[PDB]
Amino acid sequence: SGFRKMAFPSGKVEGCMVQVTCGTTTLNGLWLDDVVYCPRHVICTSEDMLNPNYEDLLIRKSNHNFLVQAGNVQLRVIGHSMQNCVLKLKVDTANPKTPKYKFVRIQPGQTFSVLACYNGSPSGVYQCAMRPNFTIKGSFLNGSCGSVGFNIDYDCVSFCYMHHMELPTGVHAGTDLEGNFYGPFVDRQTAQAAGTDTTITVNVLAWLYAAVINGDRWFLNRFTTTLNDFNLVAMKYNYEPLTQDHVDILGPLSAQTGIAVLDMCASLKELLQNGMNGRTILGSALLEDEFTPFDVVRQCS
Amino acid sequence: SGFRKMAFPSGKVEGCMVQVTCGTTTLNGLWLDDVVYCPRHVICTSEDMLNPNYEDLLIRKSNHNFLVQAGNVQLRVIGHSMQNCVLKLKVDTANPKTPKYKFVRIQPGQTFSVLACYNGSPSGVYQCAMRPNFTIKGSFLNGSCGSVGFNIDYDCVSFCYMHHMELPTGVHAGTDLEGNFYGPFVDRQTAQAAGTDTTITVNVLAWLYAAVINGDRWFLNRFTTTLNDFNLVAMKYNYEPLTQDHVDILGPLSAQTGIAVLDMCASLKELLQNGMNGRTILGSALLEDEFTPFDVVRQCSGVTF
Ligand SMILES: O=C(Nc1cncc2c1CNCC2)[C@@H]1CCOc2ccc(Cl)cc21
Ligand SMILES: O=C(Nc1cncc2c1CNCC2)[C@@H]1CCOc2ccc(Cl)cc21
Ligand SMILES: [Cl-]
Repeated sequence: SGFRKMAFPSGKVEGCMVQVTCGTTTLNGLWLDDVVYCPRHVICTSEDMLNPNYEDLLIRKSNHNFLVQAGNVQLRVIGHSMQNCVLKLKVDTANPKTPKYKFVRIQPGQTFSVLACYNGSPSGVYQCAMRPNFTIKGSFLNGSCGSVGFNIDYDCVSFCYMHHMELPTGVHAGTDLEGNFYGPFVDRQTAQAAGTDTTITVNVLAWLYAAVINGDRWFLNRFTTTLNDFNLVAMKYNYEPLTQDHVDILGPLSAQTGIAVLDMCASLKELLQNGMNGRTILGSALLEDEFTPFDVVRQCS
Repeated sequence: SGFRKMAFPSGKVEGCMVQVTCGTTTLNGLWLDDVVYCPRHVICTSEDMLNPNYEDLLIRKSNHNFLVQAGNVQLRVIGHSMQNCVLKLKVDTANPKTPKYKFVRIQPGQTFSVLACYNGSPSGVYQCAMRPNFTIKGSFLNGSCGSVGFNIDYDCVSFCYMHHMELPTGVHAGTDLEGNFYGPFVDRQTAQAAGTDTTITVNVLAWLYAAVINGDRWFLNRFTTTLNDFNLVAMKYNYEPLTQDHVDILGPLSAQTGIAVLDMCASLKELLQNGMNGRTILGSALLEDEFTPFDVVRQCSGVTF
């Protein structure tokens, strides 16, 4: 019993974190096999950040301009290339702690663990979700760039996020490990803003199923709803539309608890209307949206 | 910016988790140097649990009755002894991944990271606090016994918790690594219950300072209070008393934000007496008490391990 915001054990990723320095800028890199991945903005000064021409700035760098530190050992950079917004530094030593890994680009609503790092040293681990507006509500300070997000279903680390920037509202933007940003963000200090965010409906439903599995039923009701009427109500509270894919994904949890997906949608509609009336659900006074249906099944089973 | 419930990086602990089997029971063990630590109830059948005589049950076991698996490698048990509610299995191989470590017993209100494990394999990491009623609000399923809680102080892992039991309300009970239970619990299948819990006041104040550091100030007010008047309110709302030690510990956060501890107490007093009025603090509609003052400073200043 119990339901916590749970991160994957970070050990496999901790053994990949390195410090990357270029000039006066220091951030984190991810060392996998003989390559260190890091944000390409490590080659910029604060001045270069408004309209950097990364191809032009990079062509001027030599391998010895990149200082990579793995623990108390300097790694020798022997090549470099840019892939989208990520810099790939070829080093002369393969990371002996390289886990079984893959690069995966996630969709909004998906969750992952973040291993926040500073100076190539891990500081903490926490659980995030890719918001519908393509930002993450992380906890990152200056020096955290290059920290990564990942999942470890099985013993294979699926890297899905590399941290690049903090937006004015204090939320975070980054790329997948191929250097493609999530959302319409650019690695420039030009005016950028997070779009209006919405609640991840399918995840709230998953968390309500987690609450039912854990013995909480106070929010259930005798009603059901059509998917279209649910979406008309959902959107008035800034909830994401629930698609037939989301209804299908919730199938297993629905079968396990005996509560049809559209029956749980009717509970959610009532919670949006009424609030919790001084009650909590799984220790929360707000509807939680950073647990996916997959997370709920993994944690409760 | 941002403020998350953050656990310590678990790698140093992951390299210590092993699977311990005794008869039909499989649970987790902690392998440090040449010893595997695990709950002494691993030797009990469900019937033994009703009223166990652990010394009597243990004397009947041989070293070969304990099967210890570290990854895909079987460790050889060469001795066994009990220390309070923990079983210590001497193995013939020292764990080469043994980190710098200590065994520490924490106080209620202290937070720690839990590495939940099943079959000697780490499954997840989460942060929690030792409640004032000595339980933890964990997330544990069957097979999770022997999972451990820890903190990291510089390069040293301080192991503070080993999981043993789930109480009827779904909260958890365990021991320190010397096998002493936190709370008035016993490792026996007999009627036990979590006592009435209270809120960890010093931690709520620390989290209010974290909210201020992160740009949330709506709850601040022009008022201050005395420590005695604050404690009279805190007692009324099932909050733990705030001591001068707690006030001293909050000193740094008080100096950084410009909000004196008793000035923040006046904000808390008003929050208790009037609620949040539809507002949230750091994305929460409840006052969060599972961040210590040290956790707040560590997260808002970026300490690494
Ligand atoms: O945001 C950035 N880094 C950073 C990362 N995470 C947390 C925080 C910060 C900044 N200070 C608050 C906390 C840098 C700074 C300049 O502006 C840009 C613009 C574009 C890019 Cl790709 C990166 C950056
Ligand atoms: O509580 C126990 N273990 C367990 C551990 N964590 C989570 C869960 C469980 C049980 N099923 C729900 C989830 C065992 C079961 C029998 O009763 C006792 C009695 C005493 C002791 Cl020390 C241990 C136990
Ligand atoms: Cl995805």
